[PDB]
Amino acid sequence: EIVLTQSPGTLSLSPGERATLSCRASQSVSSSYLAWYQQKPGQAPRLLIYGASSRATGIPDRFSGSGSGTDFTLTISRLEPEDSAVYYCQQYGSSYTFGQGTKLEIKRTVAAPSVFIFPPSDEQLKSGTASVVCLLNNFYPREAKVQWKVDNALQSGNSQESVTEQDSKDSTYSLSSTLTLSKADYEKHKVYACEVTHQGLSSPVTKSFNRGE
Amino acid sequence: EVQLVESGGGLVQPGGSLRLSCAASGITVSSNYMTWVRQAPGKGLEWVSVIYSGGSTFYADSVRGRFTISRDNSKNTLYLQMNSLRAEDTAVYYCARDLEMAGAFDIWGQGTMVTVSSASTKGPSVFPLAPSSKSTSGGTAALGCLVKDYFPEPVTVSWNSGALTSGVHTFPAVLQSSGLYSLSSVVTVPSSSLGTQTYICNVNHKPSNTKVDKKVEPK
Amino acid sequence: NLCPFGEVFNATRFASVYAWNRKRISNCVADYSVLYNSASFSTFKCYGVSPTKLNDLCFTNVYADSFVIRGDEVRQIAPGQTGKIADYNYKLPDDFTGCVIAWNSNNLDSKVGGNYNYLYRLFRKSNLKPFERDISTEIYQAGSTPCNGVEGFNCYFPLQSYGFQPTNGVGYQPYRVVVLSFELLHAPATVCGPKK
Ligand SMILES: *[C@@H]1O[C@H](CO)[C@@H](O)[C@H](O)[C@H]1NC(C)=O
Repeated sequence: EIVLTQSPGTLSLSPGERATLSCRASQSVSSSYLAWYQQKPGQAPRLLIYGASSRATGIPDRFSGSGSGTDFTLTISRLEPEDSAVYYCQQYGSSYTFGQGTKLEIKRTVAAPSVFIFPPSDEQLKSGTASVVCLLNNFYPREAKVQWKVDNALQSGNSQESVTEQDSKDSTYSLSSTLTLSKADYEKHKVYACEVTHQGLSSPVTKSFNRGE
Repeated sequence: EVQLVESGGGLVQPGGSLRLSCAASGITVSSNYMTWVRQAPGKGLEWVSVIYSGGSTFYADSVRGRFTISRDNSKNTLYLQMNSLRAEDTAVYYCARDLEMAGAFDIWGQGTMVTVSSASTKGPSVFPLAPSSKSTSGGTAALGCLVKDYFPEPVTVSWNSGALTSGVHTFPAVLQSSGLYSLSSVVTVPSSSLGTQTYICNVNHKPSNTKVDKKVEPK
Repeated sequence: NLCPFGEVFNATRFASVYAWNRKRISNCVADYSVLYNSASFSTFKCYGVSPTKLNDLCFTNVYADSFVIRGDEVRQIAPGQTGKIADYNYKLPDDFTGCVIAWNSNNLDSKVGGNYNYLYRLFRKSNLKPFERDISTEIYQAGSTPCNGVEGFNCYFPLQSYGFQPTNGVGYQPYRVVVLSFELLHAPATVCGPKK
């Protein structure tokens, strides 16, 4: 079959810059059968370009497609924060195949996270487990270190993280780390702490609470 | 106004069957090329099938012999009949109008989630993440809801019946060791608004028919 | 008294598949040997007849249909096929008695910049009947709003250009097709191979 390989896999560019995305077909396709889609987080794909160079309705001239044969290019000039999305190329001449995608991240100024620690609720403790949640809000870039400490003992194998997709407006990320213990092990210790390392912080920031306080 | 509204997604055991619907408005289904496109969690798009206005149908290699695309003019509705489902059929499925050389896949539906798993439906437990007593971060305070132990995905979380959208972060669900999902939804508000504003999170898990409203209060 | 197969096969430009040409062959001796003994044809599929025998049979009428399609679409010029061409441009019947002949014509039907002569029908509400020919250019109504003869959203011109370029992949290059159908009716036979 016709296989479309997109390059590069990830792009990180500043607003106002230009993004050049490539789609390479394993065999030559007519330009009349190439298409580009944009997919923002939690949304359906949105058609940008059909037929290599033709813009879909409502798509600004800022997007332009080009190419012939085995090689096709999507160019997004004057990048804006809401251009942060996943971009797919597609061919619809010989059957229908898509490329794996290129994830465009939009850079912004370094933003330190705001850290909040949440103790377990009294209702969940009645059930028998204790989930301690750490929140890292509105930060850039994505790389963050969340270290759980219980009575100053570093905790490992104990937690799970979730990162939001990049915000379409302020280009930030948000992270949640959840420490899960049994009610018994939770009542075994006093101080529960969350220590956060990030490029926007000069020294690690610790948010903590004492159990039952 | 042109709209494709999909329904029928849910949980099936392996080898089971499901039927999706795509109700169209502003588009005559029977006059168009209509396609289904699916997206496994975390991966890219994969074409599933197509039906012509004249009635010819075509399918991808991975679904041929098990899927059947069809339509009903009187309801202006596109259908995808899925049989012998396997774990790899787990995906969000989209219906799309197809213009080919005249415009490709120009109109897309919102998608429905399809989960093929032997695991059984489980409704979530909703616990509050209380705002702290020492909320000195700016003037801002963080609060939220912990939605725990559910299968399958998805859960929807709104705040104050949708009237509160600024500062809201609903995190992608994570699969736990138990095989159940869990996520949190947080919101950042001015500290002074605690005491002047009530914050309720509305959690809806349609696969188990569980709606939960949970008031989040300081302390 | 020799059938004018050269007028069909060696014609300077072929018809678009949606407006396929048909030449009625009658009152002549065929000599099919010029065709099947040629190395120029990438496709020579016969149905209901053996090509070797063809110079020893008679038919009451012969039709030669000719057009241009993509190389990937030649597979559709066969009984029981579906797709854009078989559904909306040229439909063979299931009991087709004849031969399908095709050959690459990239040297003749492709132009640098795109050959926008050869068109195909993209939009139609129903599949064609066997040997039906539809040359209408009415605006295709894809939605509920009438078009009133004006292109726009949900109102598309039903034909599309192939845009044959010399550097296309072989499946995207133009192929010239001649479809011979053989009629056998309760009437005098006026087309015969040389041997009979
Ligand atoms: C068509 O032209 C070719 C090229 O010279 C020739 O070899 C062939 O005999 C011709 N066929 C007919 C049927 O006239």
